[PDB]
Amino acid sequence: IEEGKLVIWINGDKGYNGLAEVGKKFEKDTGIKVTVEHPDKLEEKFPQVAATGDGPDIIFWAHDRFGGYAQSGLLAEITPAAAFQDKLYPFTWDAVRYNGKLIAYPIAVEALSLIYNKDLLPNPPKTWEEIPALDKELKAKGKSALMFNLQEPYFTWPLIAADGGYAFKYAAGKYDIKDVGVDNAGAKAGLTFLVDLIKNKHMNADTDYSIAEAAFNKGETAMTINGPWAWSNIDTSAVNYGVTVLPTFKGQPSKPFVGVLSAGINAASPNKELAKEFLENYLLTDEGLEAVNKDKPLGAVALKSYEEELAKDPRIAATMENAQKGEIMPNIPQMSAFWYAVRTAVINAASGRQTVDAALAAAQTNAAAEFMDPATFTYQFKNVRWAKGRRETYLCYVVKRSESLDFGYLRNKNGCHVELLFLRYISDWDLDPGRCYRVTWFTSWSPCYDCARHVADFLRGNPNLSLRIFTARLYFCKAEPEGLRRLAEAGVQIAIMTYKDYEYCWNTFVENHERTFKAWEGLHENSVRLSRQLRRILQ
Ligand SMILES: [Zn+2]
Repeated sequence: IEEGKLVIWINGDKGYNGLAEVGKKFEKDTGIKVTVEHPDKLEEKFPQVAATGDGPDIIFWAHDRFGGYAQSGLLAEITPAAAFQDKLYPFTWDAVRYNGKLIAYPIAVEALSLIYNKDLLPNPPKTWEEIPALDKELKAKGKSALMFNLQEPYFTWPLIAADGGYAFKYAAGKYDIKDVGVDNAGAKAGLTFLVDLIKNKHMNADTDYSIAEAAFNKGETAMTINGPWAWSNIDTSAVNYGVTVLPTFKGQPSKPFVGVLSAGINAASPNKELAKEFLENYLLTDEGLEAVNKDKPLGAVALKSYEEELAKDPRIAATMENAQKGEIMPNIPQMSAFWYAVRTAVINAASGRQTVDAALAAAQTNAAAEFMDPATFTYQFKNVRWAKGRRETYLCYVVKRSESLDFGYLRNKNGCHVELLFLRYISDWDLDPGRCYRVTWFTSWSPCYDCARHVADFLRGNPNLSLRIFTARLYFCKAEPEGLRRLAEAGVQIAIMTYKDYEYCWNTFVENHERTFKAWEGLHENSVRLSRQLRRILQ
């Protein structure tokens, strides 16, 4: 990493040459030259390169991604003048706020919008309730009213959320993972409305992005719900269209997910102050943002002054309108669990393979935080002698891919050893045999021969899956060691919980009320002791 010299990383699809011209104006007036680069998979590269105290001085990406960057401590905290804060829209500053502090500068704004055909529809509907009524009109001319990407949440969510559905309630500079508004009466209202639209075949419920794009661009469908990314195509489709506010369900506006292109400063950078000078006084100006926008469109922007001028275009104005009506994309990691838990729910509510409340309750509880009790964890996970006394096995689980997540814990119910429960839990959970998943366990006791047997069978039956098990203690009552040898030859990686593992569990699956991990006496000794026994068993 250089000094007296800025290096900036922006994605290839966003207009870099304009930013480089801005960087040239900076160099001209300053003498500090800046290099604008657009490398490949930079959202991946940067997290690696930054950890070594390297990489660019500034990083441009969607604000959602910057959460994991902030958690890894790769982004410097910024404290810009309350007078400068005002230059931009207040809601854009909440997108760059992680754990009650600012890690980035807001730049641009993306959000969904209602795209309608000006010929077929001179006057688009202001409500979702008009859509069936208007659908049956155009149905008579061999046309459809509305078609969009029904298969995926990002697109379907705005209708769901309009009556007060939400992902995680934003407390104040913070989301709590414990609370989720997925199964709320309003989400049920919006979702049921969607289900009614697909029941009457106002739209097929098989629809995807490509089908809806083909439909609208060839003049078949009057309205589609989509983003600036898709504007250029429709421009070259020769279709006369307009972009406007999403329709209002139950009188309340629909809530897309606002994305926010943001510039963030690498915490490893010595040039932090240089970066701030450049971003504030050069980039975030009418002049700088205009020069950037010329190279490639930014859509709506955070800077009020330039955003009034860009608002002279009603499309961009509509984007911004829907953004302010919408809700900031949460940057927290449990969002991984949100998507995957919603994605599959709406589909099952769409086909009708389950009911609305069933799908939404399933999704509600799947993407939501249940954290243990501290004393329960402390009592159940102790690896000592005389711990043969404790009765019911506990199991903390993480479902990985690393890509996506789901966390939780299970205990012995009526019958049903926890391993069998877990198998039942994940089995209900569909899976793509094309894709690969990585499951990690943390258990009180080991598995039992039966539990062992079944799990090994399950692993053989699902060769896409890979399992690793961290266990505090080994259970018996000849039998169980073999059972563990099956699991061995089955390709399961079995290990005993070391201190680092206890720390991990303590900071992951347990509600500690922000208390550190206190090692109880004889932890390491028993750990290596059980390790000797385990290594003796497996070999
Ligand atoms: Zn068992």
